[PDB]
Amino acid sequence: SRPQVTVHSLTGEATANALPLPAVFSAPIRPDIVHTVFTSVNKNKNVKVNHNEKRYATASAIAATAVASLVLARGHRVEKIPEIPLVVSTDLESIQKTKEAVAALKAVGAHSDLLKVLKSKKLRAGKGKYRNRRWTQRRGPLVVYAEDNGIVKALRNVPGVETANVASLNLLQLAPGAHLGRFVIWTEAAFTKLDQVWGSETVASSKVGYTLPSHIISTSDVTRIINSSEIQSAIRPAGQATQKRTHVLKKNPLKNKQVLLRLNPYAKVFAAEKLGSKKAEKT
Amino acid sequence: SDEIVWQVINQSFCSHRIKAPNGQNFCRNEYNVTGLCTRQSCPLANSKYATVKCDNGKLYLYMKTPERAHTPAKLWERIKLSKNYTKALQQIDEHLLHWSKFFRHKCKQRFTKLTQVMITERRLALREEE
Amino acid sequence: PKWYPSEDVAALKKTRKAARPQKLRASLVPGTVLILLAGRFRGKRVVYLKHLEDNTLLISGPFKVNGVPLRRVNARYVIATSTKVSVEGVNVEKFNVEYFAVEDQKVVDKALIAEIKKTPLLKQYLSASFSLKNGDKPHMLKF
Amino acid sequence: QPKIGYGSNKKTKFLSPSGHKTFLVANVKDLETLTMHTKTYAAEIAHNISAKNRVVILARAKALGIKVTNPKGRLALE
Amino acid sequence: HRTAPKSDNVYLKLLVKLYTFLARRTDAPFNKVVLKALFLSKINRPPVSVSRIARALKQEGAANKTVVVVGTVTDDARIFEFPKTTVAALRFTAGARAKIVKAGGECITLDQLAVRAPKGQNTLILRGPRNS
RNA sequence: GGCGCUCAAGCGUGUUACCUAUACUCUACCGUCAGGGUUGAUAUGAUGCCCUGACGAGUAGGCAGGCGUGGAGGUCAGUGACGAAGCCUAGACCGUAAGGUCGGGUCGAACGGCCUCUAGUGCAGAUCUUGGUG
RNA sequence: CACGGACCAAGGAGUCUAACGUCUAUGCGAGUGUUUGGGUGUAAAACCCAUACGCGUAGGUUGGGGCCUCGCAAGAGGUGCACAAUCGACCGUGAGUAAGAGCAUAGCUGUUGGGAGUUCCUGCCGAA
Ligand SMILES: [Mg+2]
Ligand SMILES: [Mg+2]
Ligand SMILES: [Mg+2]
Ligand SMILES: [Mg+2]
Ligand SMILES: [Mg+2]
Ligand SMILES: [Mg+2]
Ligand SMILES: [Mg+2]
Ligand SMILES: [Mg+2]
Ligand SMILES: [Mg+2]
Ligand SMILES: [Mg+2]
Ligand SMILES: [Mg+2]
Ligand SMILES: [Mg+2]
Ligand SMILES: [Mg+2]
Ligand SMILES: [Mg+2]
Ligand SMILES: [Zn+2]
Repeated sequence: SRPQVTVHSLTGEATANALPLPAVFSAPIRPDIVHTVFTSVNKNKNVKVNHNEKRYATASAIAATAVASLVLARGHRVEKIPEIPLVVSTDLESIQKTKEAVAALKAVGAHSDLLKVLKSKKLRAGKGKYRNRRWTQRRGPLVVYAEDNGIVKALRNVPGVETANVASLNLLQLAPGAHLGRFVIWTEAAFTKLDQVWGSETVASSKVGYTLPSHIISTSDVTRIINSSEIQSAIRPAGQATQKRTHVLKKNPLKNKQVLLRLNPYAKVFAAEKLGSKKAEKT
Repeated sequence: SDEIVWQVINQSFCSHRIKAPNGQNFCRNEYNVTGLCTRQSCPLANSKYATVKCDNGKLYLYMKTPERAHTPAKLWERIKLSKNYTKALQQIDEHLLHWSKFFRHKCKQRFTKLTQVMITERRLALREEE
Repeated sequence: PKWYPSEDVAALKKTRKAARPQKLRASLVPGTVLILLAGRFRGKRVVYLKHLEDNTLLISGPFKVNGVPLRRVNARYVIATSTKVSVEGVNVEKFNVEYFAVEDQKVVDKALIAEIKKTPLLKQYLSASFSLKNGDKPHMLKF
Repeated sequence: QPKIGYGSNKKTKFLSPSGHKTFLVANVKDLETLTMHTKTYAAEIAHNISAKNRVVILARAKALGIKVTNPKGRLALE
Repeated sequence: HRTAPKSDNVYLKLLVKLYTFLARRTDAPFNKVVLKALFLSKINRPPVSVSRIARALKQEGAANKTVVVVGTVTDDARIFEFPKTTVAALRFTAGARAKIVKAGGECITLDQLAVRAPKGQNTLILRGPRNS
């Protein structure tokens, strides 16, 4: 929930210019909807899916791209990056050579993820190996560009890296295997254009009759809400949290005098009086 | 967002998770103090966190705070525990002052075990030197 | 505190089991002849002197009569016969449990022999061993 | 005849007679996940590991002090 | 009926966790009632329109009460004048949200209502007509 | 039932004693169900941990959870001539079990674990037919 | 024990698809569905526009979960969701109105159908 992100130059030095976050990143992150839509769409390569649900899943994936913990969870080596969501200067769109783009990626700190994808290449295990699906390798960083100026050609050859236009983002590209939080690199122009493409609090989304989804729960963290300050005033005193065992074993009163007295105090006096063996008058 | 992150990591793919035969789960995360995937355990799940981890002969302490959740490159602050075991525990308690007991207890236990491992690998690799 | 506790130490719950002095069987009384069913002197008749705090009965042969010295014997491994001797002659205070961890036996034996002499044939009884002959059924046998 | 009543106690379930739950291990990194749980768990080297890797795993396991269920397997027979 | 929502929505589960904790730790039955409502299926969560909110507030003494709808609220163009209130509900249609904001009212999630009224003080629960 | 029995080891009629079951009682354990405790956070996934109780035959019918077999996406910077996959293994460990892991044998070049969606668990018997053998 | 037995190897008793409906989850919401076409496209895809039509819209009192006051509590009340009860008005004697919920997708699944033997292991609920 930062206000803004700092652009980073291709060489690596942090850029003074800063860009406010778009409203997409503050959107619901729903694994279930993304999973269902991902299954339905992956069956096609057919299942009909509601357009609004599809956009919802896309927004959820985009929001997941900012949560570095989820990106680590999927497997990307985002341990060493300047920050998240990772933004790079717009000049990136105008690179013409693969080697220059790779060097810029090394400066960006995505070297580890690319090395992982390179090492992960292995021969296809199944018989699909001879049905045009022979080599399998892990997924690399995604580079988003507002407009192509030759960056697309440079980064085509390098393994693991896929580029997508801002106006055309894909759930399959954003959330491989129905898993949220793919590592993404946004060009500076792309980061700005995301607002126009998806919309902000006071800006139309540019999609006809579309608004970003609302949150059922205003706060993600339930621990903050449950603790709060006023609830604990409203809450009754707590228990032990590990119940004390009462009556693990049954002690028969007839055989154990202590519990017999506990159940009945008058038994003590009656024992002394021996009323049970009392003598009725002979009369 | 820590609760959301944890719930996704729990009911979806925690890539570092390994499902043992018993059914207990182990996060492979090197920074993880307790190698068991739980609410308190995944460094991914929790913003506030700490660990003892060995680098070379040293047994460093790594700190994680929600403030540096962004910029993951500089997230983990590195602190040198003194070779004296008592001083090391004192430093751990000091740095983990006013810090939830789970991480503190686990951190102390991990430091003890790593110290023992360093001692015993010195044992296995005793050489004629000195 | 030189080692932090690896794993944890589960403290045992407090136990409400207080040891109390033993309640001996009714037959066992000081000055009661006994039959030992195990050990070095199994099947040998002995005299009973006193009950110790650690629940080990103290017995004398006498070593003069049958060669069995002063010794501790467990109560359950012993049969008690109905014949008695008066133990008042022998004082039997000094020797105790910790003492066990010749002259004393002589002092005890003189007093015990003094009472043994009165009853006929008792010395012969204590001298000889006991065993089960064929056709002997213990359950009818009055000891 | 098998049935649920034969089920073993939870506290004793999935326990070898040595008292250690068996955990599969492929490489050194997976071994290191069992660093402190030496009392609760014992490592078991996978069937597909090569002989060169098994000696390294055994050395690291000895250093960590983690019991290996199947040492001297493919380095000795039976 | 149910012991937990059949839905696999993360946020609904979070709200259910919060409200079951409050119901366990609060004497007020309001938390229990809303907890049981959260489990209900779509058919058992009929939409409560802004129209019904207007009627519920017209009842005497309920003008300043916080209306609660465990579910969704839908707009109703039939009305021109709508009073100001701080409705709380799971979801709000764009029309209903605009109507509430326009009339000086405001819409809150159920967690924000829990922070406001842990015991449900001055609350008014409403349920839509489940004719079919 | 068999061997055997005939003042019965054959009957009916009464008496006790004695043997013992998926029956009943108590305890421990395993499962299903129900009622609960537990966050200014738990010394382990609030789908966690813990407490308490009830039940476990069940025909007709119906529901759930696991094991195994392939397909695809993602993932383990997985595994591999210091021997991958496949098959066998009256060997060891685990699980109530379907089975799983390891060891060994065999094998001799690549394949497996894990999250998701998608296909998909072993036998019986008949008409006979064909080859081959009388 | 009572009842039957040439011999070895195999092979070994029919197919895709439709209509209506209950329940559950998700998206939107007096709306809802696009794809009937086009643009765009590291190119069946993915992203986006219209273009239409489909199915929707066009009060009295009592009880009442809940919330407010008083009360330590039982209660005293006050107020009243859904819905019911009867009491009626109006529209046109009910499906009534006097403050609507549906559409779409997916899962499971009942019935009708178009040619149209046993059943991996465990558990659960249970007529007659
Ligand atoms: Mg506690
Ligand atoms: Mg009990
Ligand atoms: Mg093998
Ligand atoms: Mg419907
Ligand atoms: Mg009124
Ligand atoms: Mg018995
Ligand atoms: Mg505990
Ligand atoms: Mg029952
Ligand atoms: Mg039953
Ligand atoms: Mg695969
Ligand atoms: Mg096998
Ligand atoms: Mg067994
Ligand atoms: Mg009314
Ligand atoms: Mg009324
Ligand atoms: Zn984890």
